[PDB]
Amino acid sequence: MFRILTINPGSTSTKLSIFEDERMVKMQNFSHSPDELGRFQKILDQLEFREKIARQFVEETGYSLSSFSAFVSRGGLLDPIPGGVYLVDGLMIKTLKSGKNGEHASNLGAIIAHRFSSETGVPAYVVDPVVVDEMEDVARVSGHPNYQRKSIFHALNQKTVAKEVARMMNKRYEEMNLVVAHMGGGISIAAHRKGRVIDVNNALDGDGPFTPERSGTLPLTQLVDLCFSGKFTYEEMKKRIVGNGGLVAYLGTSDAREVVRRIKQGDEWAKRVYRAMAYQIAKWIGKMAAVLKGEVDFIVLTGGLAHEKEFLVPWITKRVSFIAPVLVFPGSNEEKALALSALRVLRGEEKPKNYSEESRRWRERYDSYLDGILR
Amino acid sequence: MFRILTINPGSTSTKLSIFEDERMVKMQNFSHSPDELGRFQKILDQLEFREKIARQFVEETGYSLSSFSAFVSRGGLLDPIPGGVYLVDGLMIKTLKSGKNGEHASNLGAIIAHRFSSETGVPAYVVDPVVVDEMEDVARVSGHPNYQRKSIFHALNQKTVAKEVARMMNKRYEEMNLVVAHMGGGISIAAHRKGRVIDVNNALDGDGPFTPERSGTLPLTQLVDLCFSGKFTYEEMKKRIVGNGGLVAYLGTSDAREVVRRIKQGDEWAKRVYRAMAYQIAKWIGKMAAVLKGEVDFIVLTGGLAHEKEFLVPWITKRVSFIAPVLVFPGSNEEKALALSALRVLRGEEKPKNYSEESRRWRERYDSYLDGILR
Ligand SMILES: Nc1ncnc2c1ncn2[C@@H]1O[C@H](COP(=O)(O)OP(=O)(O)CP(=O)(O)O)[C@@H](O)[C@H]1O
Ligand SMILES: Nc1ncnc2c1ncn2[C@@H]1O[C@H](COP(=O)(O)OP(=O)(O)CP(=O)(O)O)[C@@H](O)[C@H]1O
Ligand code: NA
Ligand code: NA
Repeated sequence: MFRILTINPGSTSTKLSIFEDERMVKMQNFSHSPDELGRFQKILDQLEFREKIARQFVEETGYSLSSFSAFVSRGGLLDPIPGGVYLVDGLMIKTLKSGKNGEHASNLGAIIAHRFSSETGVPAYVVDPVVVDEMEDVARVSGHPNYQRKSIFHALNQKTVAKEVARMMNKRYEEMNLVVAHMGGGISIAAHRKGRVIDVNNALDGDGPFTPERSGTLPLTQLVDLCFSGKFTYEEMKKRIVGNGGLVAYLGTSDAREVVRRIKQGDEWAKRVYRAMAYQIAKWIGKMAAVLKGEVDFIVLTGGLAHEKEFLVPWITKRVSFIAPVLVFPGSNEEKALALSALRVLRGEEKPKNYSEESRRWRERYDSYLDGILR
Repeated sequence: MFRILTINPGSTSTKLSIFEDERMVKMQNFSHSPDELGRFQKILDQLEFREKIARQFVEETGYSLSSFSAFVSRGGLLDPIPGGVYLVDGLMIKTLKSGKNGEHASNLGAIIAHRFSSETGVPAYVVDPVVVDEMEDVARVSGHPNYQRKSIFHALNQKTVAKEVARMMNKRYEEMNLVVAHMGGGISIAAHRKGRVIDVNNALDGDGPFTPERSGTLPLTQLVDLCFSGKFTYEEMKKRIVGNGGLVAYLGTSDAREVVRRIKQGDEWAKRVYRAMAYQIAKWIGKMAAVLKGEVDFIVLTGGLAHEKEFLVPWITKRVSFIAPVLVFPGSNEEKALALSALRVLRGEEKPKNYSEESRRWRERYDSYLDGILR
């Protein structure tokens, strides 16, 4: 019986849970109000504030941090790496604290687990960071030398549902081909070729179909124009990619249930914009089908939007069932996903990756690719 | 027997030809050197220069402009309109001369035909302008209210090959479903649903797969960043979408035959970038397949790149034949295409559209769509 602690720091919340083997024994979401949050200049300044909530969470359990077998955290903005469960080390910490790859609340998670680790000797891990990158070189070329397509998406949910589909039919994730569509506030559509995400859109940076809250890919010219059109507000213009865009920008809401209600009342602009979102998701799924050369076992719809079975799901299904049957796996459980990955490691069913080495192996391969600087 | 004159003004050249029914009797390309061309401030200033070449072309024929039955020109940057053959009228001229929709050498063609028309009484037409737009509303939504997907591509070649495929099997263009891929210096991939191009990428404005000379769609964030990174050269940064991008930017050449030669010599970066271009064309064809809900009769590869049957064509075919069989229709004949469209009209096999009315009908429909300004 292994007792595990999962750490999941988000932009506006902090989720923690305790697992005893595969059974969850405690979980609590600690939301943070804009007020309470704006009290910090840089994101790193929240470090002690959030650690305090975690120590407190275990504290009022009667258990001590040394009674745990592992501490597991959501990855963060680490350098590109293959999927898997990594041991938190010195290089990871240095990178996270220096925000060399950007600052994000999720970076605090690994740091927090590491300290819990230095005080108890218990192992700390991070699994499937948002920077998981397992794509093929051909997918990196963008059309212009000083631009690269990068793999930045909800890799944890992707990998997790893919393995769930396999396990459901007692097959191996490694022997299938899938098109998995994670449709939440962010939308990533990935091509899984034999356990490897060979191509996917850069969801986190706003590339792809538009979402309930993001605008997704936008017209090039019209952009470079409205770019320096005086309307320049590096911030304002920058929030139209991850904050103020998509359904919320057209209908004034990012709640699908609200939008479906309107469609049932005869709202035509609402239905036209919602239908356009499904239309885009379908197109991208088509892109990924072409990536797999048509060899697709299943198309999987997952994420919050997969719950909407009256319009969205049926619309997508009609357009893409010619590629492969459609399977719906609604939602996503980050806590359970992280704890199980740590259990597999503790049970010796999976080998822990070493971020340090693993990062070098990746950069070495990427650097050989990047050697296109030869004129 | 109808004698027709075709006018085709390009960025750096001017092509004219004379058809007597379906037989071509004279054609000549008048290239214009950067020197000879830079002699004009605005594009409109070339008007008299190019008209002089056309009058001269007919001049040394022994024929007079009044012996013709029609004058046909390549469309230009007119307001959005459905496909077809239009009669050149006052509204078209006003729009072209004022460059309200942008300046382009192709705008001079209609103007030149109109004058030839005012002097002889003979009818002047423009067919399938680059601004043909027959897409469905759902395809217009971009993800953000002040951005629209527009249909701007090589509509003449598109429409022409589509009808050729049909005629080849004695069927009607109006009763088929096709995915036509025009792969030249510009790459447009369009979904033809029963004679109507319901969706296609904005090729002319750099949206889509990268081409031998254009970069195509680029990463959003990385763009908005490099946008105002001091490197700002509204011009320089603007030519990385239609002039300096794509294969030419990576390999230093936009000649596919040159690139194929390198691949045969073992060049690996060359092969990797070329293969990435095919890879992208395939993905977009996948997008259009999803637009047609999988109901695709044929996938058609046309344009210059369709000539390359050693690598490009076979690579695309492998990835997309699961959608529908692939047909290769290399090149494109603009002269023959324009003259035939005028012959059909002169023979009464096709009705001439009226740009004036046709433009209103289009804007009325678009304006109802654009009424999403209701909060
Ligand atoms: N039962 C339900 N019916 C219809 N829509 C639902 C739903 N439950 C959730 N949604 C919708 O699905 C969307 C996504 O929820 P999800 O939990 O995946 O998003 P997220 O807020 O966590 C952001 P991201 O996906 O980028 O992490 C929501 O924005 C909501 O509009
Ligand atoms: N026989 C051949 N074999 C291989 N490639 C060829 C070819 N003939 C032409 N090409 C290539 O195909 C590409 C397109 O020629 P195409 O005539 O369609 O282009 P274009 O210069 O007219 C520009 P656009 O398509 O935007 O009008 C060229 O850029 C060239 O590299
Ligand atoms: Na978008
Ligand atoms: Na591109």
